[PDB]
Amino acid sequence: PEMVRGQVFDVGPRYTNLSYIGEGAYGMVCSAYDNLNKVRVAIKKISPFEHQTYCQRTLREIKILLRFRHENIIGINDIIRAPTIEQMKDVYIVQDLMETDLYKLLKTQHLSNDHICYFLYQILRGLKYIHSANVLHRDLKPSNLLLNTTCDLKICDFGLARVADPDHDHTGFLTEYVATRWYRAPEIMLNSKGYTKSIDIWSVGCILAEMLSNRPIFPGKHYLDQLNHILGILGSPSQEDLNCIINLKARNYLLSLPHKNKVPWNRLFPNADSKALDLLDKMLTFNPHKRIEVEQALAHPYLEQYYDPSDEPIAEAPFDDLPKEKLKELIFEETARFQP
Ligand SMILES: [N-]=[N+]=NC[C@H]1O[C@@H](n2cnc3c(N)ncnc32)[C@H](O)[C@@H]1O
Repeated sequence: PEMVRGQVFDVGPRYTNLSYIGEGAYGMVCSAYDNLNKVRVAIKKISPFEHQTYCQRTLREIKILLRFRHENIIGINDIIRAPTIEQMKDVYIVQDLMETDLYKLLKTQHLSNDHICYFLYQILRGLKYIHSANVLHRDLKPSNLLLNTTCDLKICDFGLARVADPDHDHTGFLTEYVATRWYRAPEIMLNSKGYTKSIDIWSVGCILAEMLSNRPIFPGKHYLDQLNHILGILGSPSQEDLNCIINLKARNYLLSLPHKNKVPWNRLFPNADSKALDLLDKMLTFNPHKRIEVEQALAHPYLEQYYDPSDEPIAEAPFDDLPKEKLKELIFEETARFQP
């Protein structure tokens, strides 16, 4: 039973020569040598069974990643756990080993325009598949974009993912939300539960802005500060866009604000490709019904050297109340195919 940083990392004998990488949501992430496939892999240790919420996100991630098969979405290669529910205290998810992620990369590396274009293409190609399965990722951000040494990009962490539900998207003003603050669309704070595909496009727009300058475009320090930042750049919403917000508390909040002018993208990003900024503007559109969709974004002139719909595949088969005991049982069943 191998140990890393003083805790159990129980993956042998197939996987040996372990190296710590970092901290996942429910445990440690290590690299290891796959003695069968003769390559180093990543292994995530996950310990969710004490908490219903952890079990939920774990079941979501396993179920979605096992059903998806796409070049720009991380796969699950193997799942290691004990042979019985009684003995299962942890689960290990084995994935392709990716050199870095976009969050780590952006801390020290300036991206060429060619890299930004290629990364954005791969993000949207993966997202097209996700959305085509009627799934919302709901936590897209640089740290959930993995990169290998040849800059192949794979979306990961579907722990907050949901099936799209636009008929039930409406909610009140300042309704609490889980996903990462800096990448939250303005409507989350106003009247949206994040059950439509436009929630993900907003996050991608934030990611594009961040690739252009190595800094988050909207770094709110708390829930309502996030909306301040968004409106400080987009300016005041139009009457038409306000008229789409029927909730009085949210609409009157916006009406209470002094007028703010839009900040031109090319003043924020004077080095950027003008076509990139045109696409950025369409992803960071205030009104979620006017916001560009993933297939339109792929067809945008900025991505012309990569766009090819026949090489941008969709899913064959599109897709909170359960106690942790049933969820542990479902996780055990979902991982059985890798036993042996
Ligand atoms: N998840 N997570 N975060 C903890 C660390 O694990 C890293 N990580 C997650 N999945 C992989 C992966 N598949 N390959 C390499 N590193 C990975 C991620 O970049 C963080 O530095």
